Amino acid sequence: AKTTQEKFDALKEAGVFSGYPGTTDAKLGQDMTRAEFAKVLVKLFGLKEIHGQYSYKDKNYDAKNWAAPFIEAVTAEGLMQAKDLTKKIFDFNGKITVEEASKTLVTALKLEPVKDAQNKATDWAKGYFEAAVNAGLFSKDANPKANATRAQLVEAAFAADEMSKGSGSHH
Ligand SMILES: [Cl-]
Repeated sequence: AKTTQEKFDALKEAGVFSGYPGTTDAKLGQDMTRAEFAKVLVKLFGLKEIHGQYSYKDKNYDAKNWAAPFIEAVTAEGLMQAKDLTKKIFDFNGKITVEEASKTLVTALKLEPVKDAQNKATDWAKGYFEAAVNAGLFSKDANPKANATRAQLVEAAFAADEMSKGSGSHH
């Protein structure tokens, strides 16, 4: 098996991952914004960017925001949602958490959230986190509430890619 760095390099060559902002580097101990993760998902799952539509009210969520076409694509696909449903705030510069990433990936991979999940996750996420751990996307000791490291995100994305590639329909 590949190291995390090798998985990063493979996903970067494939156009799925980028360097930490302002770099081309793996920076495996750093964290990742929800905007960046939306782009990962689009690339990972072959989603279509959506230009000229804005489903959120965040300040500076507009045509000049590079991430909007990706955020809109993951929104249309049902993978990501507002952080604050009432204010329709996506929190694009907020950091993606382990449990948020788990929900995205479980949903994209059509995995069933675990009924009666018992774990550290926030209530809404227990079933998703559980399903993600059971599927090997995150280790059992990951803190669901924590910001995911780039290592964790590389390892999860790489595993989701491998799973998805087991359908003859994979892009
Ligand atoms: Cl989300």
